[PDB]
Amino acid sequence: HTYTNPVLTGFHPDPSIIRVGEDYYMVNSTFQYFPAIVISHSKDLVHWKIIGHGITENEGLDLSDINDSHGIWAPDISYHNGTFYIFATHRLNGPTVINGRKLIRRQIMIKSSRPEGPYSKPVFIDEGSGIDPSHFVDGDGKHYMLLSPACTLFPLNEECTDISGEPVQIWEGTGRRAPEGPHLLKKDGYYYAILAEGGTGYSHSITTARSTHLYGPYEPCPYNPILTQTDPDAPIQRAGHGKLVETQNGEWWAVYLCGRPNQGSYTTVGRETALDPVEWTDDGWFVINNLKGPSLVQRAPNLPQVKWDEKNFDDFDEDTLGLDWQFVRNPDHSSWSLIERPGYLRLWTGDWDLHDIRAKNTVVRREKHHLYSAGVKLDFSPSASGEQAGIVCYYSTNNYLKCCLIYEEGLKIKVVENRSGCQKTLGKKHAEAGPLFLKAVINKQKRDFYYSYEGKHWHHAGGTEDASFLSDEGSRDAKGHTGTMVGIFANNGGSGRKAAADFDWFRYIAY
Amino acid sequence: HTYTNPVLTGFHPDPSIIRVGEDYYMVNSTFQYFPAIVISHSKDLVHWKIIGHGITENEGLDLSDINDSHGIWAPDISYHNGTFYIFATHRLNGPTVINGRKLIRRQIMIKSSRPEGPYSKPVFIDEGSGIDPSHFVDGDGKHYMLLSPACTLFPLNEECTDISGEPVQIWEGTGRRAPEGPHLLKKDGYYYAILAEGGTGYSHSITTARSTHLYGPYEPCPYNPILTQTDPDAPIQRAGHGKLVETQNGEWWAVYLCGRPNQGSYTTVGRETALDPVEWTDDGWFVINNLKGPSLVQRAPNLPQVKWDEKNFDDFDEDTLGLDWQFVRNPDHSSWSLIERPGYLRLWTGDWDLHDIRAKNTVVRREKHHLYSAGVKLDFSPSASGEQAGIVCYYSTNNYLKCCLIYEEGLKIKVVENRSGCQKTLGKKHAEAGPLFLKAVINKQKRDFYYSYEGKHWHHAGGTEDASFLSDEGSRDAKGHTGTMVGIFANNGGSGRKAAADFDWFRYIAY
Ligand SMILES: [Ca+2]
Ligand SMILES: [Ca+2]
Repeated sequence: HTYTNPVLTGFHPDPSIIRVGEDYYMVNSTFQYFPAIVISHSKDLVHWKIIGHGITENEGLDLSDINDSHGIWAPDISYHNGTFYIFATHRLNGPTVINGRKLIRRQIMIKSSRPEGPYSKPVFIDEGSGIDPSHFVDGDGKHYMLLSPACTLFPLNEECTDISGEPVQIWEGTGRRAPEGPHLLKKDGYYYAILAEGGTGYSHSITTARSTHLYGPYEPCPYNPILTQTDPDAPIQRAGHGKLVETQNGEWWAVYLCGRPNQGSYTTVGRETALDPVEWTDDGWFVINNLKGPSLVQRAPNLPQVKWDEKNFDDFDEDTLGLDWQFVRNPDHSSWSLIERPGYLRLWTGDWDLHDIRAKNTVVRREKHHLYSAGVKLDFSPSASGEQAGIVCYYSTNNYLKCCLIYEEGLKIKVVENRSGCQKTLGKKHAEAGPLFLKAVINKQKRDFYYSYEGKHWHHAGGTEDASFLSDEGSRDAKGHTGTMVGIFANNGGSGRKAAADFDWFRYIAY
Repeated sequence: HTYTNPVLTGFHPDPSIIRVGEDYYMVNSTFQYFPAIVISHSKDLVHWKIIGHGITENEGLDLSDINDSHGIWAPDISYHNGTFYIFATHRLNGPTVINGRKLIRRQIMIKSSRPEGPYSKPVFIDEGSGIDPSHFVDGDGKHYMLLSPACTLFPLNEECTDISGEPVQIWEGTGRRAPEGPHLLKKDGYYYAILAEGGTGYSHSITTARSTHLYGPYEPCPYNPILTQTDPDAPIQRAGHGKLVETQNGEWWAVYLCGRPNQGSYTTVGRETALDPVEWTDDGWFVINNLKGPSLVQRAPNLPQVKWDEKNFDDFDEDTLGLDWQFVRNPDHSSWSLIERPGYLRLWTGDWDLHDIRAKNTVVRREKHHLYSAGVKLDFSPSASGEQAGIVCYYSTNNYLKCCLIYEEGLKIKVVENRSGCQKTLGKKHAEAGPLFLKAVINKQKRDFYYSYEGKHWHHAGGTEDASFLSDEGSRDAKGHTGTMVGIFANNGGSGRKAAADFDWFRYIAY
């Protein structure tokens, strides 16, 4: 067959991939979202499903105070001698001292005998000089950590628990700001160093070097940049941060991150993971997509195609929270449940609105399309001012768009946008009592909400004609590194009473 | 379970129903659409599927010159002694003479041993004094035809081939304009006459009478009207034109026609078929829904629920045209094919645009939602000015909204509305060559079109913020008796060349 990029749509930055046997595994940055480090599985490199996460509170890292687009980012997954290694960076809210150590970020090492975990408790490697750690072992079994700026090589104990001395930069890069995303690869004696250069913005690219020996000297590639988007009209932009993988059939493919401009320079869905083949030259270099840049349509890998259960309808009947959901920061396990009313996902109304960092139990899944629908059946009965629950299209504390059943001098269905820190009520209609149907209709940059009492007749509650603020660039946040999510929420305002909001099902329709 | 009205959504006026054993069959008017008289099947009175039609050109009636909302309307289906009888009215374009007979409409009688046909060739009964013919047999096996005004009883030969004399009005009605849709029913000695009164507009209602003897006198019902919509804010309006049916379990239900106002007094989808129970009183009358009017949510019939293959995706792989499609008037079998490229529905570009009555091979299915998506993959290569093919949201020759790939100084994707006879180009964008993806996005009264080259990245071609003209009332046609359809088309303009437009699939998504 053929496939269309990106293969893993939705909020999926900083891809990293390994092949073990017939299986392929991917990790993506998650920032303030919990659980941390989303782990995905594929058999054909085209169709991916989420299979778990790296840090799941059993190994207790806490994000309840982490700022937007801070926290766990840029993971690398690797496999050596029956152990899966995930190295990642925890970006701090700001300068923080840990052992006479002015640090703004820390490296994390978790490991497990299985790709989906449970991984070990995060071991910190407090080397705050760079970002995008990647794991590399050499033919002699010595473990190394690559960090930015460019390729700085860190030896590791066996162990991978701490640096065993001497940092050294094996490749400086070409030029261009933010030489990062370092990756090494040993192929036929040579050591291939991979970089991301130009910044994660629209000048993003992939540049590589090569050396006979691990510690250099490395010569630049004559095809640099081996991957970039030079066509500003192409629907896929900001291509970079790649990693190579070789299939069981001898093919070579590269996953990388990319953005889909949504009617302008707005990556509403966030950075996604794209796919493209790797072709080897006769002078010992590799190139992505024959230097043609990101492909829109592409010959699919020579692997048996395996498509997954999308799980776009969640009836909340299984005892386990489905792996496509994410919590904004750590859950409040006292105020959410799938067991207090089986068949329903119960959210007790928290004490904080979505614009606060302390809001809890916002449950959201990724938007994978610019044209989609999101629906919910809700059993909710707000009794006092401020008590509310419903659907939200969420980017960050300063940028969301919510629709909720609320008590505000009687039952009301209310549409509220938070646009770059500015709250505005887009609509408010009288609400009758009883189970309620809410539908979020997303049409490119136009997004509206509809309420219903039987799922058959819909009424417009309110909407916006400009949802550009639900994007990386439109959010105007100091760091727009995530992506817009759609999901459910509940808070009291307001009146610190625990009112139960029972969501019978969630429904996602790409139309 | 429960169900929500209308049960048979989309263009389905003048319902008529019979039970035979465990099966239930419905017929609806089709006007200028071919084939004529859409026959539907249900096992639970809630879920219906189209199983065929009454007049399929093998019994040759021709609609190529019939005007909008003229032609075959108001069918009645009945079952006596192993024969299914469909009586219907053919409304003519205007006064026409047939045997020294100034007639504007004619009654039609077809019959078959099977509900889906093939039925006999239409036998005309040229009694142009009324509308809405219904078939009634008495305990003595004598066949009768009921016609408007009100209940006028016509005896029939055995035979049902012609009136056997003496017309007589058994019930005059109550009052209110257009007393029509006559129906008789014999239940415990009594003869129950059913009427539709108030006009098919918003004063529509169901009124009944009763007599000890077939020819009267009939006494009015003290609960009249037994069914109407008096709440102008209810999402279901214009309720009337009903018929009764009794289940195998002894329950009684009534199907009737109704409209769904779509943000105002606009029945965009056309009149549909609704369902509601019938309750019997102790003074020998029956009432629909306990005189509570059309129900939004209702207890479902005491029948095993059987839901059908929706067939919302048509890959055009089967050799037979799916029964959910309709032709605007008679097909041009020389210029359409499922066999000239199997897997594709081929439409050769006709010589006439959709605004002409002579346009042929417009293939459309019913809109069943105010929020839906309609997509098409198209292989088309227009070479000269005017050659075009794509998606159309179609109501009538004066009211449609089309989106097509067209040659107009190069390949262009064009959006054109016909609004009450006024053509306007809503958008025009340069088109690249090759297979094309078109998507019609319908959001209440806002409707837009998107084109794509790989199905992954969509671009806005054009749209309207006011599609009220795609309705019965908004169309401003002298008769708005149908409903908006979505489908495919192709014409040369234009340059009378047969350019092949190959539609690989059609996709309907209620979001
Ligand atoms: Ca459930
Ligand atoms: Ca096909």
